[PDB]
Amino acid sequence: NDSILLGLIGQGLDLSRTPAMHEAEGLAQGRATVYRRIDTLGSRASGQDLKTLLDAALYLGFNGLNITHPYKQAVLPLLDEVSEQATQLGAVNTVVIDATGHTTGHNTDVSGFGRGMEEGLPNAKLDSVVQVGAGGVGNAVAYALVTHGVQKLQVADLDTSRAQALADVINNAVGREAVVGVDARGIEDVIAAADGVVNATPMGMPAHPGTAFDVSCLTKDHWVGDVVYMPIETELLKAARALGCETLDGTRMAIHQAVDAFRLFTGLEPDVSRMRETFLSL
Amino acid sequence: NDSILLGLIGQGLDLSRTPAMHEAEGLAQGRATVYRRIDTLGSRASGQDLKTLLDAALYLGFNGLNITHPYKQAVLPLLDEVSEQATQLGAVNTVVIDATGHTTGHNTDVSGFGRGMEEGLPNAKLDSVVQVGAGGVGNAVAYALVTHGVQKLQVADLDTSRAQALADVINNAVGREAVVGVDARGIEDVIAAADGVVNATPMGMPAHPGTAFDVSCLTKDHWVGDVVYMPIETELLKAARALGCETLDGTRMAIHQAVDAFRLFTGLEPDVSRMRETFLSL
Ligand SMILES: NC(=O)c1ccc[n+]([C@@H]2O[C@H](COP(=O)([O-])OP(=O)(O)OC[C@H]3O[C@@H](n4cnc5c(N)ncnc54)[C@H](O)[C@@H]3O)[C@@H](O)[C@H]2O)c1
Ligand SMILES: NC(=O)c1ccc[n+]([C@@H]2O[C@H](COP(=O)([O-])OP(=O)(O)OC[C@H]3O[C@@H](n4cnc5c(N)ncnc54)[C@H](O)[C@@H]3O)[C@@H](O)[C@H]2O)c1
Repeated sequence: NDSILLGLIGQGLDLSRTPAMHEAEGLAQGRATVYRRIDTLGSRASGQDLKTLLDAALYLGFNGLNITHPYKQAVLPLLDEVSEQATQLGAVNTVVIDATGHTTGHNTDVSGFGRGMEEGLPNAKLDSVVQVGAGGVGNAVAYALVTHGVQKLQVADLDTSRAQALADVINNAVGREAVVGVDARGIEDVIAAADGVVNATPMGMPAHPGTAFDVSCLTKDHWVGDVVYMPIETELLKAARALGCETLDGTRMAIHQAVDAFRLFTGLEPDVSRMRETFLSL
Repeated sequence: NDSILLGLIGQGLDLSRTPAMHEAEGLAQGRATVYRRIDTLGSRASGQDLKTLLDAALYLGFNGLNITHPYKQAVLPLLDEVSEQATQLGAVNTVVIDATGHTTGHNTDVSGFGRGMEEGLPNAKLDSVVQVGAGGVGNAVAYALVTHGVQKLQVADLDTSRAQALADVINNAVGREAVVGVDARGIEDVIAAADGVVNATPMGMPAHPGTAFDVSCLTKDHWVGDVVYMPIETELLKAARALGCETLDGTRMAIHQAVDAFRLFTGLEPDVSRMRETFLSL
């Protein structure tokens, strides 16, 4: 029944649903919980280096942090220890801070997305999958996919440097040639031949309306995932549903990254349904 | 219903009752509240300067701090603004942090002790009072006394430099010669002639058993106060009670400094009875 102190270091955090999820679940477990935005574009932490903010959290009794863009790679060398998976991906989103200020990095984007696939696509065929988008979120998603039984993942990005760098990182992490960079041009025919496809681009968001590829390449037998969670039903997922495809919406990763982080931070077993209800209520 | 984040910068804080008081009252008002020790002898904040710790609180979203020994004077020049009373005493125990990291210093030791006198000694005669002890707590107590209608306060300390420096500070703060330093040797006869006496020394504590002066100098007509709050009934207050004297125990200031700080930090009206019950429960 000791109180819990957490925060998120990142940029442009006002609309994040992560603080609310953690504050509600700590309270539901009888533990007063504060989860603060630490926004380097905002009114308190502007102009401060990542190491200053991390050090501050240590000194003033935080039990953990999340880390988001543009800090998930930069944070690694600052930490005392880093999980195998976070090390091999080269990205940390969760920092557990023990009673002395010792830090351990983890990656709950990877574990989160993996859990979403178990929960939402238990019967999906995983032999051949396409992922469109090789940014930050895409890096974690690809890792999750190929450690969760995807045999061959083809990753396309408008920026070829990003897709190949992704492939190299993941293949090293898993010890086999699981991932292949492919061209974005003509991606539809690649998708058509695969078992499933995941959008890991901004397409579908209000400010990026549409889809990353022509949905006419989908068939009823495909499964389709999307990282975008606002709106939950993206134009891509609506097209997929219209055909009868199984779909994996973006709220599953979003919720599970927080479930997994709360467990890491506190040692408590989070209630997934309550954290899901918090998320959807915002 | 925004969560509240507070802490205490000081040394040797494990047994402080202040965190528990604030965490309980925030929760009773429907506001998840974390109040962290920031102990420069402890496992997280050792070796760090006061300015580093204050800055850290700003960056990571604290709504306020308390400040205790040896930092209540040192903190003043670090703050953006300081209350009249805290300025004139030269000591701050409460720092309100607004939404940008702007800081205002206050002194709730002074307001606390004053409120205790109103609550616990409403009918006391205040023409002539003696205070034994001119350290930190004594400085706040003396200020409270002479702004709350004490005409002449005689302050004794084994260290004469401390009693005279106190007198000079307070007399400047209040604009009259309210306080006079007197010798500790022979203080009993000075007490005997006065209306009331306040112990502001460590005497009475478990590790400092006894009294700061011979209690035989007391009469039934005196009132007697003590800053020591463990034990609540000090040897001094037991002697005073034996004669039928009105007494002011040290828990009143301790509780009220926290009541007044919580009001400052949050804008909420604290429930004195609940914060008193938290204090006594520890
Ligand atoms: N569900 C969640 O938990 C969660 C969390 C954070 C972000 N997101 C979502 O993930 C999206 C991606 O985030 P990110 O941080 O990796 O963004 P990013 O901008 O770093 O990466 C997106 C990648 O998509 C590529 N891309 C864009 N359009 C493309 C197209 N038509 N074809 C192929 N590649 C294309 C870009 O070149 C870029 O490399 C965000 O826009 C947001 O909607 C979801
Ligand atoms: N009620 C509260 O809210 C509260 C809060 C903090 C501390 N305290 C109590 O206040 C006490 C004093 O704290 P402080 O920080 O000012 O301590 P301090 O040690 O800075 O000052 C105490 C002063 O007492 C003087 N003194 C000691 N014995 C004396 C004697 N026999 N005659 C005359 N002077 C004597 C010392 O020379 C010293 O200047 C603490 O020991 C603690 O019990 C109470």
